[PDB]
Amino acid sequence: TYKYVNLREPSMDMKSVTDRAAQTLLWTELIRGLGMTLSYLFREPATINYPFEKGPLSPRFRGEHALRRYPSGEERCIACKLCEAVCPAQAITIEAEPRADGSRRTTRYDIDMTKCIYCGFCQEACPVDAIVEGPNFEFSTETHEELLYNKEKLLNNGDKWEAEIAANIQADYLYR
Amino acid sequence: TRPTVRPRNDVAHKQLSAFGEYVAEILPKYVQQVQVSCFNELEICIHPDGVIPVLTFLRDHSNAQFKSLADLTAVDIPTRQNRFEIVYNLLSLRFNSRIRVKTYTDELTPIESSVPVYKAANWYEREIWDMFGVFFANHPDLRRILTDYGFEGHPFRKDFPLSGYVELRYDDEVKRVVAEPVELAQEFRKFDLNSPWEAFPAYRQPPE
Amino acid sequence: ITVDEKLDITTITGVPEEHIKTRKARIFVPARNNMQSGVNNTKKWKMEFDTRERWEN
Amino acid sequence: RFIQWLRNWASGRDLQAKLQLRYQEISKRTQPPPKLPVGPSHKLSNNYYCTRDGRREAMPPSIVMSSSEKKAVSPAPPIKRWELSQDEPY
Amino acid sequence: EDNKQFFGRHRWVIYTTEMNGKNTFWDVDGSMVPPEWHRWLHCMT
Amino acid sequence: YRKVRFVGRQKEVNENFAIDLIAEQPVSQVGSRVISCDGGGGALGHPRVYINLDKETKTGTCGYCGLQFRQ
Amino acid sequence: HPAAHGVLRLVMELSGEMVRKCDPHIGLLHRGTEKLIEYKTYLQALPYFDRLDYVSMMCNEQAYSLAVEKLLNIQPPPRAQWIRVLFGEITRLLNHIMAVTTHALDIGAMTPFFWMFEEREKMFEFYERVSGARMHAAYVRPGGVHQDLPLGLMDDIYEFSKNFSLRIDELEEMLTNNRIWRNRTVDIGIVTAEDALNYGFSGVMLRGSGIQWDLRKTQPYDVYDQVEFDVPIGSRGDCYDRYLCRVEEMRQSIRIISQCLNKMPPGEIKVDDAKVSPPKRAEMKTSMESLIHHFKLYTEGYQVPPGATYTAIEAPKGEFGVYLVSDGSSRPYRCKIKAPGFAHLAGLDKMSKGHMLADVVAIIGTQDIVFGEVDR
Amino acid sequence: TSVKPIFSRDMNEAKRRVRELYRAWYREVPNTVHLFQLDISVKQGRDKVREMFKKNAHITDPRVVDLLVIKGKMELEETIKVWKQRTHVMRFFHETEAPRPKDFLSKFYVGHDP
Amino acid sequence: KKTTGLVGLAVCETPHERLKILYTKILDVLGHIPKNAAYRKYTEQITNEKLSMVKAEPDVKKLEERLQGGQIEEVILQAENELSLARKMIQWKPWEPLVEEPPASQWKWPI
Ligand code: SF4
Ligand code: SF4
Repeated sequence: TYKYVNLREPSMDMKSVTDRAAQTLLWTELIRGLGMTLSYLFREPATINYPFEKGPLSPRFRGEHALRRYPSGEERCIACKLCEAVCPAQAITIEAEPRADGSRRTTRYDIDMTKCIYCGFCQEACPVDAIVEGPNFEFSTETHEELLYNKEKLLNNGDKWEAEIAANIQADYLYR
Repeated sequence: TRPTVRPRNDVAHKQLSAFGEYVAEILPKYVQQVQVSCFNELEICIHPDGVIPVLTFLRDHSNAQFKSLADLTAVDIPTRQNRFEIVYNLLSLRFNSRIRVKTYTDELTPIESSVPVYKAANWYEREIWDMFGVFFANHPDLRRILTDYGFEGHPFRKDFPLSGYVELRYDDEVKRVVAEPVELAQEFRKFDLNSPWEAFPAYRQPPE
Repeated sequence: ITVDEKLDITTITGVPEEHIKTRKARIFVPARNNMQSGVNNTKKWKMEFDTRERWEN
Repeated sequence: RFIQWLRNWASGRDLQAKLQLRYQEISKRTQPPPKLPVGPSHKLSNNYYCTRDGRREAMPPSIVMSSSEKKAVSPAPPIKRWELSQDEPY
Repeated sequence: EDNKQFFGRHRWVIYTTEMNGKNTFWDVDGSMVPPEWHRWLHCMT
Repeated sequence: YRKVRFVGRQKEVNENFAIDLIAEQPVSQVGSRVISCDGGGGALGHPRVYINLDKETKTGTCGYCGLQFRQ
Repeated sequence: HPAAHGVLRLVMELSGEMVRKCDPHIGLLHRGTEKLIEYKTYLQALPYFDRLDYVSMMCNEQAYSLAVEKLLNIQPPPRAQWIRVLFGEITRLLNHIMAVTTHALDIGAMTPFFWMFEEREKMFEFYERVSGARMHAAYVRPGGVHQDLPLGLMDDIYEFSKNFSLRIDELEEMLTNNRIWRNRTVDIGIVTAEDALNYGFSGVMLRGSGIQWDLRKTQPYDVYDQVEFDVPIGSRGDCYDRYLCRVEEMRQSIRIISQCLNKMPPGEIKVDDAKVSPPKRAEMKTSMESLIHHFKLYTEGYQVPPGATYTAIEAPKGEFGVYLVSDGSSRPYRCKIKAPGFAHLAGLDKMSKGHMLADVVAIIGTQDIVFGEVDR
Repeated sequence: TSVKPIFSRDMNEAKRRVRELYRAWYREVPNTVHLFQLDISVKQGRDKVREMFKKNAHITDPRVVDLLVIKGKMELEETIKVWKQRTHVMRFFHETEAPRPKDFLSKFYVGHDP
Repeated sequence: KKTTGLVGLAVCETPHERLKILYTKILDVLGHIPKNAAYRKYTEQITNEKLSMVKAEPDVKKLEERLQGGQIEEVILQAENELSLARKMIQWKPWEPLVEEPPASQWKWPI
């Protein structure tokens, strides 16, 4: 359909034009709002007082990585070379080679933490359900020699909290 | 078939057969092919001669308005023996339709600017000179947009290896920011996705 | 109209650098990976160049 | 009190819609286990691929190309105008 | 934890001293919370 | 030659190792022919795969799972 | 400082006072996109559409995911779309909270920024609870929405919406009829011509200028047809009647979010046919057929038939294109994106000749030019 | 080959052209060399210009010799103005880059198989 | 009417004879083209049928329907330019037969 805005005409009669000459010359407008709508300061401030208080999130949040393990640990990753092949940024790097018993596992697993674009494509391709984006924003170290991760940085970083992780998926896994 | 498959509509496909039937009728000096995309859009294959001419007919008429120029672009195909391609794309405000105009070329053969017909091909023609290398003559201005001042390669064509030929890095030995050949920290792995068996019978290339 | 016929074998120069004369390209029909029987990966004549050293970082 | 209506002396009055929602009237958590249904021809004994067919559809249908009482057919009918759409259209 | 009279500043925390090989007090960062409360203090649940 | 990079940096390496941590498992038995190996709990673990133990004494732990398994 | 969260360098030859000339240099953010999307598959290459602009997130990808479902002859299931209206029409509350403010931070005020972004936060949760991440979130796909939303959000959308029309009444008493602002903008940068069409401009700096057309109700999207709204229009072609659309266009949205919470029917989410959608994690993990379509679907992509398309949407600042050729196999061929910024800034040099220099800072802000998008 | 040429016709008006803009370069090297506040021997600036124009010497054709120009005609826009900041210019004369051997036996001890 | 509507225009003035100048002006000039190419067979056929509706009814308002332009004042600028092509149309020569078919295999899409 339509509408027409800013289409109006002044009335042009001496009952009006005072009302527009009691405005220009006496400032009866322009004190209407910012004499007032500004104050209106008397509302409670809104601030999350940071070092202590913190704000909301959701169980589907994305962040620092992990590699779980079952009960008594198997290093849940089977090195099926997938979370590697859907990765848009191509951070992941994986090198398998048959472990002594003959069950296969990894050797090098490196997520670069600069390239990773935080998809949620590597949480959703792993069929054996290993690699999982953690919910902790612990980060920010002082040397780029660092953020590159090896395998045996990840596991700890994913065994430091599994009380966080193992209780999110069981909220979220019923939807997908 | 209905539930998950996009329901078609015929009416739109009858008219854009007609209205495009006869623009091969009244400008046969130029137009060399026309067809109807199964989604109800048209593609007019036009010799490189008419570009300013044909649009000008499409520029005004009472049976075809096509005042709004939306998208100029290009495609570059090797093994087409005339490399590049243009595709003009025009919306006719009264009649609610899209009709695209394809015109081939090469690098060396110039093409003539559309700028007096529409004033919105002013930028879209400056760009293409940077990327693919097509050279538009009689253009009020020709310069360098989207690219740095150093790229002598005209990237988006198919011969530019993705990472360009010179990485950049700053060194304090003097006071400039200078350019040393490209040295990566990872190969840019090349995966290989193209699976056999030809899942599409309808598009089956000629038997040969 | 300025049709001006002539014949000069088309060549183009200056856009790449030294990789004009150093290398030798190759034009070949891909051979069908043999672990599977699908015959549709044939049918287009591609080209691909010589391979130079990849080292270790 | 003396500061309560001095917040109400300007901007009309609100006291119901208030910027910070900080007080109650929110949603609590996800308490219930949900169950997401799968409807759309998910069953057996009938659903048969090759009737559901999303893809495999033809090449763009051609029209006369190289090698009559026309009314000056336009691509479609011209547009009829709009209303003025009573809301407070001025 | 407050009386449920606020949203987002209703749930808060207190740091005290020298958690693990740590400077005493006026150093407080916020990566210290035990890896349980991320299921509480962040209002994820 | 390479070894001068982690000097003073203490060299993170993996205290535990799974190279074999497996063999400590009480390798199970069933009393039947073929079994269901879905591990680590339902719908978290390897895809279900059925293995045959009939040899004499061996089993087969499917190779996703690793956990020593037999009759 | 006046980069509007971007890095342009413009050069003007002014005549002693009046500008009368401008000729900007864009191309500071190019990054090399459309050369890099011939090299990635269809579902792998999605985000590089989300990272194009910084502000509208789910409104991009609504314009890609609609340019693929076509070539596939497939529609989402009903509960798909009625999401894509609730998020699709909730981010029109983002670019209209920004382009009234971070425009008017140039005019010099403070609070209409520090007063609002208290609130533009309360929205960013709702990207985080639904899927993952702070801003860029890859959620829409070729098959409709990724995964269902938690138990919740419908008491956090409702509870939040009925508070909001007040906030937008603290950007009104603080702006409209405040004189020092009215005088900074009226009859400034007026393009009323039929060049304002001839250039092919998109929505606002159209609809606020008279000529009356919009791509939401002249074309359907994804069920957009079944909800009622009115498209505000302007009087004279200056800026302060391109502002006044962007208030009366934030007071239309709260009609639709309020109209769209009542209708969402239960149903699946992904497209059903499963060649184009992955299966769940209950199904890929037991039966057989549910790998070979989950394990060939995460290496090569769909198979999407050859032939070219085009498409368009109404993005908060104007249209958005995708002209998507496809060669008949898994990786695409040209994917050519057009967003405004080849129009709304093609027309600065024209528009501003004959006003001062201290206007040209406040002309730009009305087009809503935001860069890295001119990666077009 | 039948396609319209760009500016030239055959080789003469063409090789009048390359002679021409030479001077626009030759007359203006140095006004920049004081303008960017870059320091070099001004004769270097007249060696490079003459080092480049002698480079592409084997060109057999019009519409090539016109193509190169359209590049060369441009640069005088940027350089005679200031659209470059010192570091788009000096990149012509490569200061930092260690030499290439280009001889034989100097290769054979460094680098595999060029 | 005082508002030209679609802005950039202005109402001046005469309806009902301002068109009739131009169609008639179109019809005469248009005839100078050879009669083979259908261009006349169309470009004219729309004008006559158009003009039949012009003559004659009030108000200008009900001249709007059955003649689909924009507002009348715009329909002129619809009829204004359709000339400015015609009087070029003899410069370059569409009617003549086709020139330079492409090199016989070009438009075939899947390479
Ligand atoms: S997690 Fe899934 S993807 Fe990542 S390695 Fe183990 S198996 Fe392959
Ligand atoms: S996180 Fe995002 S980016 Fe890093 S790997 Fe998984 S998907 Fe690729």
